Amino acid sequence: GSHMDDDLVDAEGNLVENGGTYYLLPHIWAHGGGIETAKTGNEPCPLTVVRSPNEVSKGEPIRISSPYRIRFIPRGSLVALGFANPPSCAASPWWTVVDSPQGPAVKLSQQKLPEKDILVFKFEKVSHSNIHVYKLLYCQHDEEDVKCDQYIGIHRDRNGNRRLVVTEENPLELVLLKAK
Amino acid sequence: GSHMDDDLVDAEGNLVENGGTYYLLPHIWAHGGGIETAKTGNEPCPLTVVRSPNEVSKGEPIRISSPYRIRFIPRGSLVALGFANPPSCAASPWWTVVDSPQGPAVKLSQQKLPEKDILVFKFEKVSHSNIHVYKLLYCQHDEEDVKCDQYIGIHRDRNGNRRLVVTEENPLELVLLKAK
Ligand SMILES: [Cl-]
Ligand SMILES: [Cl-]
Repeated sequence: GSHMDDDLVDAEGNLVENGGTYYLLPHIWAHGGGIETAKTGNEPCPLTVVRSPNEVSKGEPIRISSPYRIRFIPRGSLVALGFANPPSCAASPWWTVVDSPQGPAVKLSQQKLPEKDILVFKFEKVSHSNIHVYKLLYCQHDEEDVKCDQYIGIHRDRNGNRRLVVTEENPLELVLLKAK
Repeated sequence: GSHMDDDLVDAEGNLVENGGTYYLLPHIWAHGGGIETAKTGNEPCPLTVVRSPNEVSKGEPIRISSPYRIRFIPRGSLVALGFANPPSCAASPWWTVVDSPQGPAVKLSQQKLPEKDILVFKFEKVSHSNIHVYKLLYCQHDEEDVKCDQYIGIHRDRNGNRRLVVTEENPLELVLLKAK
């Protein structure tokens, strides 16, 4: 069963488009907003991917991209995630996971990255009727194959920056909203 | 060693207030939403305490009451738990653990319960970080010196209801969010 039911769908009931721009909206009980950036510690600019604490904000427009020449994004297929309008200090728009003092965290980079470093995300369906909710998987470089066994979660820090990090116990759930 | 945090702490890091309203929510977002009622079996009304399946819902406002003439709830203290807005058919807002073929379950009652029947709950703190997480125990005691080890957990029934029951499966690990 291939199924059209396998492609990602946005909050409006429309197929998620490769290269399209979307807002990533946490689907959990804690109030807040979409995903955006923030400057933490060292960083000379916002290189830390975080969930907005503001509730009226849908966060930053984000591109969901598959290198392959497909119009729609199938679940379980690898994708790169990035900001369509990243901080002037970021080399590229793409998110990447780097081990931080607090553990594997989602950040932007000041140096261009190879394909293998950005194609590390995958959306996993959470069963709901009428709506489409997903969990976000992270898949390190298991050499040549792929290996999605870790999820992305939120780790509130000292200042209250809701940082996106790799979590083994508490994954985020998200809905995708087409950024017009 | 002491340090106030030997009084129950809410989600916002502030001490829990006796007789105040709170939302009992899962530390793990994917587990669902807040606590509410459901009509199960031959119940003529919502007398079964359950966790909401909607991850985004905070559920029912719940009052945490200590039987003492105090303002803040001391850890290790017995508390009564009740819905501030209970179903009309309910004699009182207070939860009680009633035995049943499936085992002991958390229910509301159409008849008034004696203090000894509602003063049976205790919150047990599981460590980690700054956000306080607590397991929930059912304790039927009096004059000893032993750690109560009967926890309340989730058991999903044939119809999907996520019933709160005394069990070792799906132990509840809650955060207490102050309502308003
Ligand atoms: Cl959050
Ligand atoms: Cl839980």
